[PDB]
Amino acid sequence: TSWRSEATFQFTVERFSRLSESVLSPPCFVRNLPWKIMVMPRFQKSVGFFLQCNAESDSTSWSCHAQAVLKIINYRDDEKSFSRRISHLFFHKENDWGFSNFMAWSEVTDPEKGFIDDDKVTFEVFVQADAPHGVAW
Amino acid sequence: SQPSTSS
Repeated sequence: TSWRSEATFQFTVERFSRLSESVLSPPCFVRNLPWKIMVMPRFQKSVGFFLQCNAESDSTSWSCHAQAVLKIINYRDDEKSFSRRISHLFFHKENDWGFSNFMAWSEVTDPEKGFIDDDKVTFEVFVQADAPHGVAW
Repeated sequence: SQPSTSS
């Protein structure tokens, strides 16, 4: 159920080469909170990749610590998928965490690397969050 | 690189 302590979800960004604004994925619930993948271009140059948590809530008392693995799927060989691990205490003043320079933009969009196809790039996140605080008293 | 928030 949504109370699950961990989960893995993906988000495929279309017309990736033309990305200009930051894109948001639908929500994935774990620990009963909405988690999303956030992608945006940073300086062409590099791919910004972040994990967002409970950002829609107007609450300022909640907090949830989690560890996750942020990965950019390589459709030609998952062994060549690039991923980085994170650990962070999520709360309103820091509802997202990740890397603004997660990968080189020219590399991810390289048709010969196997990360991009039909101008689509799939993002995956494996999050393992602890019980939250300041939410379900 | 080093991790942070999108902000």
